[PDB]
Amino acid sequence: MADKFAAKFVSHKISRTRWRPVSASSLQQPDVFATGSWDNEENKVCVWATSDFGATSLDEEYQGDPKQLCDIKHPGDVMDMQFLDKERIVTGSSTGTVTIFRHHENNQTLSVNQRWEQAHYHVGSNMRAPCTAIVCSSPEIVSVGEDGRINCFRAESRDVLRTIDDADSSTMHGVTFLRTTEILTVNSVGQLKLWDLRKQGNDPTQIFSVTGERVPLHCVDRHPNQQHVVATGGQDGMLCIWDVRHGKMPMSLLNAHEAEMWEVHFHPSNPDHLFTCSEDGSLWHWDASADSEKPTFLLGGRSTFNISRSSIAPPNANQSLACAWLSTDPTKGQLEITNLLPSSTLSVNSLDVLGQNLVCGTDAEAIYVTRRLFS
Amino acid sequence: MEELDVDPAETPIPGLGQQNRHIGFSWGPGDLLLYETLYQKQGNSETAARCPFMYLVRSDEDIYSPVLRKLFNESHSIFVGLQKSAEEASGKSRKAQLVQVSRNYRSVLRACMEEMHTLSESTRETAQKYISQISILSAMELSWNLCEILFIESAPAGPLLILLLEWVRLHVCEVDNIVQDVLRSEKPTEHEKFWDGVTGYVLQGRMNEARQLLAKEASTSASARSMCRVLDDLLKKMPMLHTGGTQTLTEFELKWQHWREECERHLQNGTFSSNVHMEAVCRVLLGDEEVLLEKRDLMTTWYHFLVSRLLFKHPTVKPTELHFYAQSSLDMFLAGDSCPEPLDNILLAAFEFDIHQVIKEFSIVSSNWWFVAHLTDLLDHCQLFQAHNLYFGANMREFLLLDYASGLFSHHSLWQLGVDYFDYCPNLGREYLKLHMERIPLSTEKKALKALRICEQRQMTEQVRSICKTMAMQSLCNRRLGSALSWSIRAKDAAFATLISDRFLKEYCERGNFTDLDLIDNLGSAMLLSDRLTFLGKYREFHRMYSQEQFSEAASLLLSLMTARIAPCSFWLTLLLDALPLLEQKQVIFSAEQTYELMRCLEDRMAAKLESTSPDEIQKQDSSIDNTKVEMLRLALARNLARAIVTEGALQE
Amino acid sequence: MFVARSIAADHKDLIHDVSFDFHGRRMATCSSDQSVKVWDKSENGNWHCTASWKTHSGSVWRVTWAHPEFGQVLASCSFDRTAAVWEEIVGESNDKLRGQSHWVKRTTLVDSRTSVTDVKFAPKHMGLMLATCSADGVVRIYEAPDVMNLSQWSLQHEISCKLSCSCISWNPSSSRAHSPMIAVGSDDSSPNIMGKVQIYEYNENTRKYAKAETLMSVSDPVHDIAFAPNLGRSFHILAVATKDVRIFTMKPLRKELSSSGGVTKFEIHTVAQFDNHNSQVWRVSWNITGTVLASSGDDGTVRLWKANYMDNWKCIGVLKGD
Repeated sequence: MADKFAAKFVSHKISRTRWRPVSASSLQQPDVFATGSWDNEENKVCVWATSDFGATSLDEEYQGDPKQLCDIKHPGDVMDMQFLDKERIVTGSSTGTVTIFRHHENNQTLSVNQRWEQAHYHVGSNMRAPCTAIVCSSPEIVSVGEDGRINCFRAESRDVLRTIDDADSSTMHGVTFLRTTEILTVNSVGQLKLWDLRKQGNDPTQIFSVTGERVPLHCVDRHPNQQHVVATGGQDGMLCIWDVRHGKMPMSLLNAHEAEMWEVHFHPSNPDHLFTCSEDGSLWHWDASADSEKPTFLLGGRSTFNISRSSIAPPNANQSLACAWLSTDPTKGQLEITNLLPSSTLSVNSLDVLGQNLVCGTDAEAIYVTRRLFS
Repeated sequence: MEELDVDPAETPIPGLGQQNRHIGFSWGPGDLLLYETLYQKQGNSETAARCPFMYLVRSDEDIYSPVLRKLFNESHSIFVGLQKSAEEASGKSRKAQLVQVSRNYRSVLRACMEEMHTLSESTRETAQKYISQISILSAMELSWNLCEILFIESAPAGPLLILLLEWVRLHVCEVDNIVQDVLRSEKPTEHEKFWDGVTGYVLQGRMNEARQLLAKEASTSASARSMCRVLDDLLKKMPMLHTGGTQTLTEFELKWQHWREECERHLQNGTFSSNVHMEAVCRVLLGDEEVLLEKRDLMTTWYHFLVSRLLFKHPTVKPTELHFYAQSSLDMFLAGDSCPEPLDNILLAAFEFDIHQVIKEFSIVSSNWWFVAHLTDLLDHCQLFQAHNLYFGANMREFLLLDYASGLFSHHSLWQLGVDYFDYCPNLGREYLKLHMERIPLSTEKKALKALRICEQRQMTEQVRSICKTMAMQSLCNRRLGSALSWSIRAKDAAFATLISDRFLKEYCERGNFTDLDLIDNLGSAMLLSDRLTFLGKYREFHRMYSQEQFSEAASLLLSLMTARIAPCSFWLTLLLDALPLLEQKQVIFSAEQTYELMRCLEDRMAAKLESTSPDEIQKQDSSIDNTKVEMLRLALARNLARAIVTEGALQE
Repeated sequence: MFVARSIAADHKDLIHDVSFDFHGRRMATCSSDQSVKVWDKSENGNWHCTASWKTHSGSVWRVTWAHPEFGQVLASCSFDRTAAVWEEIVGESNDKLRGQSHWVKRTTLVDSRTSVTDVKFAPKHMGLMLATCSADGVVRIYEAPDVMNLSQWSLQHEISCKLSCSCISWNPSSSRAHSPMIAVGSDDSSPNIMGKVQIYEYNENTRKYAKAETLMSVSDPVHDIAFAPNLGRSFHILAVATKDVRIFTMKPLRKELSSSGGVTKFEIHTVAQFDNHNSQVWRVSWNITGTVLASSGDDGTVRLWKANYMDNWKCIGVLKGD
């Protein structure tokens, strides 16, 4: 399984990795990705191509090293990165700046397309605060920061469209779109918060948390086809699954990592698969597809074994399309869990998955790429 | 150590000290800050030129090289792999494993040099810096490979010369370049360097490749063909040692002597007298020192000349004799105005079997402890160091690993590797790790959480407290009170939690609302860290109960916060004002007894205000707003008391 | 090869001191021009003046950073007989006052009767304490009881040295087995005064600093002194800048249980004496590990000193300004 990833040493730590979005009408595989750096004397955003040199040999091991196409200097650490579209990359900075870069494919260059230099700052001191996470729904951009603020931008608007001041009294670590006008945020006090961006107030619509001791939540992702299903990762390395319609508590809590979980992502086109990365140097693939064997109604077979776990579930919810991630049946939810990287990397800070391709970035100053995720 | 009678290497700093200005300096964790100072104001010039430049002198530029960053990460993986494996293998299996570990280090050096070479061709302005780094890495790999042969493989007489021929071949490539150019010619036998290619292959012990070139000459020259056949036969018959033969060194020496007598007989018979180049090759096969020195330019180095001399005069050389031949080869090869280079001293010390002198010379020549730290660690696993503690309580291995790891801690991305090096330092590693962990620049919460995990795994409770206190203070400076409070609670700093709690109460008095509600609501058992944090959390629980319309429970909690004296005296007005909406409700919420307790708390505060007021501050506008608030409170308390007495009296029938 | 870098300090007169912050990303400079300047290191490794202000009514002799746990705090001392404490207010000063305004003078310590020649924050495990030494032959130790209110500083201790004080060094040892210690140097030019370095130890029973030792071999004027950081040594190391560089080891003798209130006696050895400056030595500074000493002198050089594994100290480098 170690033979699935091409490793590229790049001589700087990688904070973020994202695939360039492909057209849904193209049979084209993603061949271009972007990376952000952190904790370097000069931080940068880089664009990379995976090499396709035409191995018409079904039997040669893939040694296609990623090639840097171009780069641009980034003020402070790249705290988060997303593609807004095929040509535009959005970044959150440790300086509190949100920046849109444009990639010019014709000359392989990056340029600043737009910038908000005071997106994040502490009220009263006007001191800059880190922009910790960003999410894109073209042309809309949302950012969150250590100042506990939520900012809404449009890529063509020079001004911030809306700020939610004092949205949190704590650091927000992650943000995702629940819907076109609803976002989820995660914070340093172990809360998942739902926001309606059209609501004129600064209060969240809903607040979710674990029972008992609360640990920081670092990452959040939303199931692509099932908007009510959310995954989060936190400081204790735990994977939490939520139904944001059903209660304020997680539906499942899974031991995923031995240290801080940095990213969680559902597979965009095959959401029976989920991926997580951690400070412990691991990259996990979670497979929930084992229950997709259509119930072939046949035949009977007895046997008993007891193991105790407490769940109080009332016995009347219709068999509507059980999300594999919400299955509570210990006889049916066989999650297959695979570590994708060899043992002993430094921190795996970021992952992204598109089609058959996965990229991740590490504190080992290395990028890992596979193009045969499920082979 | 006698104090080094070596003048300290002067580092000239361009532009510093122009104009009789005094130099100020400040030591950083691995950098020296330098700035110009005017140390003596004799004269009121308000136009004294601002110090326009601050210089940062870095001792280790190599730590910042993107390519050497790969060297440090791959070498760390090899190092940690070696330390974990130290318990598992005995005898011959261990030696083969240590040679494999040595080869893994050399493979990383070679891969870094190949990458630097490809980068140097692409970029003209940085090419010179890559060329100097490639030269240093080549000298490291050269000397490491020699140390692998002499110390780790401990090569005996016989195999030793085979490994030294392979060593020269891996590090001296000029003969192959000459032969490639000769072979690209339309007529290789008419090429000026043709015989240099033949002679160069013979000097390297490459008899088969020399014979392939001679076969071309035998095809072209009908007159030379008889002599080429004799020389081809001499080269073909040359005895070679093989690393798996049943042949004794004595049986080899006898065959080698007989072959040498065959070469000498052909020379004495004048067999080659019509071709000076074939005669020269035959004199090289006899180990003729004059002809070997005439071919200096093909060998380029005294250690290639050494190995050529060993091949043709001393093919059964013992390890104990190598230094004598090395010294003699250096002296003969350098017998003009050329001084030995620092690399020559290193290689001579290696041939002397003086590991301490090899380490010392590399510690002087190298900017970076990488070579000496990893070579010494690998040689310590060979049991070549006696357990002599230096006068400072560490052994030489631990000393070099501590300084190397300290070097890695200076760099913003490599400090994590330095942690694992300190864990394999048994005497001082833990104390060095504590000291360096407290000095890490915490620029981001992500970096602080990584440092905390490392400290928590190693039970470093003081460093965990120090890091959390630093992050709490940084968050406080950034006006993030909730983040500051969370970090103060994690530090278990009750005094700092009190100071942050007083700022939340002050911000509430100024704004009427809390900025970070969700964190205060989730304090749980951490609320008990200080009386002021206890008050803040319970006062927030009151506002939550009030928002949930639980007015009786909220009223009882608010009263308990005043009577328990956990509220700061400055905040008692605000608490009494927050009781006003509950006192004015249509339903009696406060009992007659509870209303008397509230009246007592109001009067206790009015008494305290009369005692704190020295007579001269009665005249600034804040006194009237407070008095109106107190009159409203007295009226609300009297109205609640009158209702409470009527309702309680009506329930006692 | 050490690369010297000139920084245009733009001071109008002689610079007396340079102090780095705990992270080595900022430096403070002080001058005869009565000013302190702060300089920030950019990502490209360049130095930029980020603040410059007049602090004192005379030459500023020393500047020191507090430990970052107490925030961004500077102390300066002067010929005007005062020490001043400054706090950096990190906040959104609206983007028009980037020139001078984020450093606020919190206090001025005025108890000294003559020039305050040196000023040093204590090790963080002792709290927010500031020692000052004056040419009046007194060391004064102040404490800020509240880190949130740096305007208040209480005089905790007064130490009479009976010699003109030129420099001070806290013993940075966090070992609870060692009472807090201060070394004090004297620039007194009198040849009849032997012992121009005095060591004071805090005596818990008396709640006072008591004179533990006097380095009788140091008869020449002392320009600077530095205790080496103690990373697990059972002994202290003290550097002394005078006509030469001196390095002393101080091994605490086990308190015989019979002296129910004595100062710790030390077995003191001179482990190095270096005349290689051929001139007066003005400054001495240890690396963070206490293993390499830097010294500067009238020869216009900075010299680096290190012990080998046999405790033999040697000059390992010489840096010269162009």
